[PDB]
Amino acid sequence: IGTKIHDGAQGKHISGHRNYIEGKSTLNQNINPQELLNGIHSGAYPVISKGARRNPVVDFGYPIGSDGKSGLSTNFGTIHSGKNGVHIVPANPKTIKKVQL
Amino acid sequence: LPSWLRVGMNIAMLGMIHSDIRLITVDYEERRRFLKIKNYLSREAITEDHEDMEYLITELWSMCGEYFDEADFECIYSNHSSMELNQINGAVFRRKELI
Repeated sequence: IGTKIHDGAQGKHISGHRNYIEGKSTLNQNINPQELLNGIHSGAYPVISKGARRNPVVDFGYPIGSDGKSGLSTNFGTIHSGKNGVHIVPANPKTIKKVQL
Repeated sequence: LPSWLRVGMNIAMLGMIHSDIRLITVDYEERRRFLKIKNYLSREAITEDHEDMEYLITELWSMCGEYFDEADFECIYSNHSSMELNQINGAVFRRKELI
């Protein structure tokens, strides 16, 4: 997991951001993605799972955004680390809560 | 194709379709819970194509990961006829091309 938010990638998921794409899953307006990321490294927010492409999934324990397909609030984020930095995508809670045997 | 996958791809493809994409297909392996995404281009692949596909899979899994655990992708330079690309299974995006 990287240490710096890539603002251009993260902004796709922030309403009103210059990079925002309407329809995508969105972080809540009061959510600072760099503070969330700093909290992953400080141990405040645990990595609980991995998704496709080995992306960590973090349980922040309180609402961080909403899913674009379900419209539902979520406490979970998928962590995408690339060469230009990190962005957090709100994850459908069913992605975490519907667990295969 | 299952409806969840057409929904997820519809949203994830917002903002990443450019004029050199001819066709995007998805192959869903339900027992393996695996997705294969193929991006057929009218030019050789570039690194930005691979970045865009990684972004797309992150979004798609964040929305639809209850249905799949892993995914792979391929970016393919295709000069095959419009008729041929029109008939490939699993299309979630297909450019208008003259027949």
